[PDB]
Amino acid sequence: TGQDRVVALVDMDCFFVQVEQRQNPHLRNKPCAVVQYKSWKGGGIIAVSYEARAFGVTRSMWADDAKKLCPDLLLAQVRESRGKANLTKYREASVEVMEIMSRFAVIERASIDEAYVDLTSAVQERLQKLQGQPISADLLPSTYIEGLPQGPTVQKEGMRKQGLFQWLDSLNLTSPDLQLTVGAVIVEEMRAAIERETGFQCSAGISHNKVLAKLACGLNKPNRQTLVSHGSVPQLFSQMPIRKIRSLGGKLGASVIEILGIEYMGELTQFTESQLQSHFGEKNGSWLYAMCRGIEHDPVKPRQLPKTIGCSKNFPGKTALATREQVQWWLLQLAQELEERLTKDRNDNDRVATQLVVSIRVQGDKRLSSLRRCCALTRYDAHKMSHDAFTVIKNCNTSEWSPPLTMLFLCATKFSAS
DNA sequence: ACTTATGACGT
DNA sequence: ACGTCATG
Ligand SMILES: Nc1ncnc2c1ncn2[C@H]1C[C@H](O)[C@@H](COP(=O)(O)NP(=O)(O)OP(=O)(O)O)O1
Ligand SMILES: [Mg+2]
Ligand SMILES: [Mg+2]
Repeated sequence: TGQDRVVALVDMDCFFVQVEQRQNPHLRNKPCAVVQYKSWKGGGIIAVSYEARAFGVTRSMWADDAKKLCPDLLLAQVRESRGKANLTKYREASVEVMEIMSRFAVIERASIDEAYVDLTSAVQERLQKLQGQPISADLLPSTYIEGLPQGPTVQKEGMRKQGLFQWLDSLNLTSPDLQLTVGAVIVEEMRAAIERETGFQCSAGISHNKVLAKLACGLNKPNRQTLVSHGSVPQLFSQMPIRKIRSLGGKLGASVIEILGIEYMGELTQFTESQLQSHFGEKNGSWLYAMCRGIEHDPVKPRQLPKTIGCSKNFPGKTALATREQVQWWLLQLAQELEERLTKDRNDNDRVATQLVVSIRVQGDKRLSSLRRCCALTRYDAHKMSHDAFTVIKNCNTSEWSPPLTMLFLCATKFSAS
C-alpha cells in the first residue's frame, strides 16, 4: 500500500536570497531578489524573497519589470567571473546544508537547494528508544497535518494546532501513521539544526514516497513542514491538478489531460492499468496507475555528490558568435571555470572525470542543444580542454563562423574513484 | 534576449 | 553514443 518507507523532501526557502541576506544584513526581512547580468533590463531574476512575492515578483522576470511591481525592491547580483555568472557561493552554501542533513540519515541530492531523505531506519531506532512514550505537540512545533482539522481556527496557527491535536489524539491511527509522525519529529530536529548552524530556513514534506513528500513540502511555505499521510491522498488528489504532481508538469501530463479528458490526479483511479499502459506506455501506465492511488516506488538514492560538472553561456540574438576567434575565446573562458571546479572536486571528493562533453546551439534552432559531441578528458588543463573542444565541433561550421553560435556548453562526466 | 546547471529515458 | 524530456 506504499506505506513501507518514510521519505522526506527538504527544500530551502528562496535559497539564493537567504544566502545573500545572511551575508548582507540589510537585505533581511525586506523584499529581495537575486539577479544576474544587470546590463540588459536590470538583469534576469533567478530568486525572489517572500516579501517580494507579495508584490507579484517572480523568477524569470526582468529586474526593470520587477521594479514596476515593487518600487522598494532590493536586488543582489550574481558574481561575474570570466564574463559569465558564477554560482560558487550558492554551491558552497549548498554543501553546508547537505552536510548537516547527512548526520541524520541517508540523502539524495535532488537539486542545489533540496535533497530527499530516507528516515525508514531512523524511525525504527527512535521507536525502540522512545518505546511506550507518547508524542507531545511540543515535539512538532512547525508541523501541518494534511486534511486536518475536520468536524467540530480563524488564525492559521490555530488551524495548525487543532489539526495537530486531532492527529496526535488519534495516535486509532495505524503503524504507518505513527512512523510518519516519528519521521516528522526527526525532520523538526534536522530543520532546527540547519537554521542554527547556517542561519538558513527551509520547508519539508514528509510522506511514504518521493512524489508525495515533494508535494507535501510545497503545501506550507515558507519555514513550515507538512505530513501527507496515506489516508489524505484521496481527498488531496481529488481536486489536485495533474500538472502539480512531479514529472507531470510537461508534455506527458498534457497528453494525459488531453487523451483521458480529466483534470485532477484522482480521476485516474477509474481507468485500468492496461488502459493507461496502452495510451501512455507500459512504464508510464504502470507508474500512473499506482501514483493516483498514492503509491510510488522510486528509491532514495544514496548520492550526495553531483554526477556531472559543467558550465555554459548563452549568446542570444546579435551577440551570437560569428567568428572563429570568439568561439576560441569563450571555450577557453568556459574551460577555465571548469578547471577550477574540477580541481576542487578531486581534492574534496577523491574522484576524477574521464570524459568531456561539448554541446552547442545555432541560430534558427529552438532546441536547447543543437548538437553535442564528446571527447576524452585526460587532463585538467583549460587550454587542452578548450583546444580539444574546438576540434570536435570545428566541423560544425558551415562557412568566420556560420551559422553564428547561440550557446556553448562544456560538461565533465564519467567520474572514477581516485 | 526569461539563464545556467542538473538527471533520466529512449533507441 | 546522441537526442529529448523534465526540473530547479
Ligand atoms: N530556472 C532557474 N534558473 C536558474 N536558477 C534557478 C532556477 N530555478 C531555481 N534557481 C536557483 C535560484 C533559487 O533560489 C534556487 C532554489 O530552487 P527553488 O527551490 O526552485 N526556489 P527557491 O528556493 O528560491 O525558493 P522557494 O523554494 O521557497 O520557492 O535555485
Ligand atoms: Mg527552495
Ligand atoms: Mg528547490
